[PDB]
Amino acid sequence: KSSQDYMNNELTYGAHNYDPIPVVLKRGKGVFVYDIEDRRYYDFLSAYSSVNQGHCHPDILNAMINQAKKLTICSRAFFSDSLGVCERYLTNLFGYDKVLMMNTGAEASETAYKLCRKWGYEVKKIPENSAKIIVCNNNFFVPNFLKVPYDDLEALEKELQDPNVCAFIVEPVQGEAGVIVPSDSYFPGVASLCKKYNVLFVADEVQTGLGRTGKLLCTHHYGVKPDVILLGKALSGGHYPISAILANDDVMLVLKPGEHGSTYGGNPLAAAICVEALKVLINEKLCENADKLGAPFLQNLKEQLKDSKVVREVRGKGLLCAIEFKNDLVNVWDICLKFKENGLITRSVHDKTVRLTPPLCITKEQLDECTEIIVKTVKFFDDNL
Amino acid sequence: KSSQDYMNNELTYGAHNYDPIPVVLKRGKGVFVYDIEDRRYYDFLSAYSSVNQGHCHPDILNAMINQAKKLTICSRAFFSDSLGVCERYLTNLFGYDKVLMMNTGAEASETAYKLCRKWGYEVKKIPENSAKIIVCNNNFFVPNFLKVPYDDLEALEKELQDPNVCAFIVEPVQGEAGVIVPSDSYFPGVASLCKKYNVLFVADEVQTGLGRTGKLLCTHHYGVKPDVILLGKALSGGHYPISAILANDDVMLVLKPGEHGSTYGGNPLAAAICVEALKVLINEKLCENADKLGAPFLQNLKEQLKDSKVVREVRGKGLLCAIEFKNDLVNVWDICLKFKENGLITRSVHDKTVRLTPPLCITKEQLDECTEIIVKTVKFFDDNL
Repeated sequence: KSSQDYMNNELTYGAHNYDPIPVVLKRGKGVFVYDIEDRRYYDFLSAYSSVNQGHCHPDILNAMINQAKKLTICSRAFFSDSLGVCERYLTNLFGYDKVLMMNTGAEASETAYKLCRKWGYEVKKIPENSAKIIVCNNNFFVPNFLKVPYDDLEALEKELQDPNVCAFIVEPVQGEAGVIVPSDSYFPGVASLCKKYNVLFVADEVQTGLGRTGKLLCTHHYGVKPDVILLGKALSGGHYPISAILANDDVMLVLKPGEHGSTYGGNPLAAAICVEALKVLINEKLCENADKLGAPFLQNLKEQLKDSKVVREVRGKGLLCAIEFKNDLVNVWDICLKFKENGLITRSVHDKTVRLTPPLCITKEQLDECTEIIVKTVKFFDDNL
Repeated sequence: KSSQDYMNNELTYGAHNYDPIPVVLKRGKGVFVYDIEDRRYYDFLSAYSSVNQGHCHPDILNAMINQAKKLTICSRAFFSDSLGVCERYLTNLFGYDKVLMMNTGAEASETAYKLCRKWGYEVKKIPENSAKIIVCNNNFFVPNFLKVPYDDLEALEKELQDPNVCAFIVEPVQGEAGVIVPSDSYFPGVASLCKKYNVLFVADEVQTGLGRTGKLLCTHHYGVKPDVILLGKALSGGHYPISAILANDDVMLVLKPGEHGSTYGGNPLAAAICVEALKVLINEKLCENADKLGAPFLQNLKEQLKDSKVVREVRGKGLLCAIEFKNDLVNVWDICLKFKENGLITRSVHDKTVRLTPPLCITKEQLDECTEIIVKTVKFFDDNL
């Protein structure tokens, strides 16, 4: 069959709740994916950083098969051997007392909200049912969520005044908003306003962490250490849904042994995959590679596109990059379709921004080729407006 | 490294949000698990029906390795080949137009709420922001839910009167409430009251389906066909978090292509695992085995415990079984600890009920042994009051 047989098939038997680019993948390896007709593309989404280590990494697969032969799941009604090995590994690596393993990024957010509010009541003695969490505006009305603009220390402290605030949950760079990088001063001041007003400084590193911006934690760029870290995506090198919350004893122990719905969270298979996925990231110096290739690539891109009419701005840090377009001049869906035609696949957030986030095992020669591709694709829309 | 060592390690590095029975598993295979000290136990939880096919089923592992070598994840920004194969397979199997793949049971519930309400507004023309969902009381306050007692057709129709009701979401047997089986009349009448008042009849089969009670869908016992089915757990034979919603075009097409958050949902690896996990269930006649061994086991158990002072009731259907205890006479945690000591592991829900749900590949000789174990365990407590 053809790519078109697959797409019609999904249209008949699957819900229509997603709107994918019309490409049908059957294989991935490192920085490349391959469609039904055996065309090859650079993957510039990386499944939103799940494959920082590259597609189908053999070491991760190996750790997977090994654990899967032994035991894939017992519930949280019992202990497994693998979970605690993972927990010890992660806490030591990142320097936190404790970790809580879950499946999805959404689970990690929701559990973080609960953790923050419960620390609010137990430790900060906030009045009942009124613990407030501060989040940023465009990225991360809804009750007891106070919204402030990103990268605005003034508006933040203004909200920290409220004694009922238990936490500020924030991304080191805003992903969904279109890759918004903060001013260098911001986070050093976030750490201060938070330490000052006795507020949990929670860093959402589900996308930004694990090498994406050059470091294990993007916050390490700003030389701050958050009270609470959220991790996900690359935790598994894409082989399994895994997420985690890291925190010290004073916050984590606020959670009590309770009766929770059944889960895959903390299962033995995920635990083994997670350790190996981070070992691969580290042993292969993938954070370093992204830290080296990143800024050059971004600057070189900013240079070659400086005269483009349709480009509004090139943004990024490490290999977390994006191009924002003037959506009054071009349709961004069409830009993505053109990238695809040109051998590079990615997707647009909102109406304006295209994500540029390749697996971190990419070589400089490959990034040069991808630069050609990006320039040629933008050129097309410039030549034809 | 002793079990004790594993448990202390988890206590130091992991959150204390769960309260497991003190057994540390390192291996599972079919109906058995094995701890650090190589003791063997019958698994009578089955990770809440995730391992209906038994632990570490080699066919499922095989389908997993095969797909994992090719591609584990691209996001929903693109198409994969594997997803549509899975969707076609499931819709045909269960007889619904469409399916929507997700990761967790909780995701399936939340998505079901949105699906129901959106059908409420689009099709049933319910006024905005006021679509109401009927759930049952002990098992499944909050905005836009209406709670009725389980197995009560009167209280149900009373609530169906409200024109703003879009759906009734209900379990074929109540799990969390302690395995509550409905009167044979109930579901045939649920199907009627629902068809009559123009209300979505949504069956939550996340625990009850896929052979657990003898059939692919427990509702098949009552000869009704729900408008919407929720599936999970055994969908993957415990190798991966997978859940699904099945529904026909008139309901499913209510969800439109959108900018949804990054997901593992519908990833190629889950899709391949899911098809094979159901193939194994069906090729091995696991539904049939549970349908055969189930009632005998339950009746024989009801008989051998008829004179017990601590036992309140034996309940079940197929291999979805439970013993409720008089919590005024015994501590149910201690009962579980004693089961463990006796070679069978399980857990208690609430203060009263112990879950009895072995993998469905269990043999009659095995169930006879387990019967001895359950009787001897209950004997221990009886001999002491």
